[PDB]
This record gives sequence, structure tokens and C-alpha cells, in this order.
Amino acid sequence: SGAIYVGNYRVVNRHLATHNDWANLVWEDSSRDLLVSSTTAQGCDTIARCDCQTGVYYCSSRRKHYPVSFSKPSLIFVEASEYYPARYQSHLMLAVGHSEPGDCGGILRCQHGVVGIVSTGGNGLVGFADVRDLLWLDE
Ligand SMILES: CSc1cccc(CC(=O)N2CCC[C@H](C(N)=O)C2)c1
Ligand SMILES: [Zn+2]
Repeated sequence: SGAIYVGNYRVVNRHLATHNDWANLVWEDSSRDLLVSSTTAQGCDTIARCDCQTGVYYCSSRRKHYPVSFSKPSLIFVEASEYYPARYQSHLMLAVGHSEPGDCGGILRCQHGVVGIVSTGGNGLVGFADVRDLLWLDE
């Protein structure tokens, strides 16, 4: 679990969105596993606007942060799950690092701010949904 809170927006994994997220829907994209809902309170976070390929993510299944080198956002095949059929997930960045299903929502940050959230993983890999291209989150 986890979310990004920026301005009057809440960014979560689309497969973990609640009934309240869908009732306050701003934008969603199944191909990115992202959903953004509106909030009444002002959010705690800053979004990075950069091309960093290193950062640190929070891993809830270890209660620890880990440094990672990650690939640039790209289209990556993701096997079928209870939430989606087998498909290409876009804007996904991979890195070597521990992850389990409940780690989705953990934030990846660089020195400039929030880069994205855990969305996939397996076999010593961890995949992050990028949010740096969503310029409208800042206005
Ligand atoms: C098996 S270790 C693991 C680590 C992190 C996550 C997972 C689960 C996983 O990748 N998916 C299930 C939820 C939706 C995801 C998606 N973005 O399509 C795919 C598994
Ligand atoms: Zn950066």
C-alpha cells in the first residue's frame, strides 16, 4: 500500500484504488496501473521533473529503504494477475531489488522529489510506475 499526495491530488496504484478514489476520480490509466483522485486537504509531497536513473525506494515487506539503479520508463510485458489480463504496462521502470505484492504503493524518490510508485515485481526485481511526466499534478 501507499500513495503520493501532491496539491489536491492523491496518486495510487489503480489496482488498489478504493471506492472513495473512484468517486473522486480525476484520471486513470489501466495501461500504467495509475489512478489519481481529488482531495480536500493539501498534500505533503513534491514531484521530481528530471531524468534520474538512480534513487531510493521504500520496501514495506522489509520496513527499509533501498538504493536502486532503474531503467527509463518503457513498455514492459506484465503477466496476467487477478487485476489485469496479460498485457504491456507502459511508463514502467525496472530495478534489481526486493519486492512482494503488498509493496505496491511504496515511493521511489531521487534528490529532486518523487519519481514513482512500486507497481510490479518478482524474482529479485521491482517495477515502478513513473509519474514525472504528469506535469498537471503541480497545478
Ligand atoms: C511475486 S513478487 C511481486 C512484487 C510486487 C508486485 C507483485 C504483483 C504484481 O506484479 N502484479 C499484481 C498486481 C498488479 C501488477 C500490475 N502492475 O499489473 C502486477 C509481485
Ligand atoms: Zn531526479
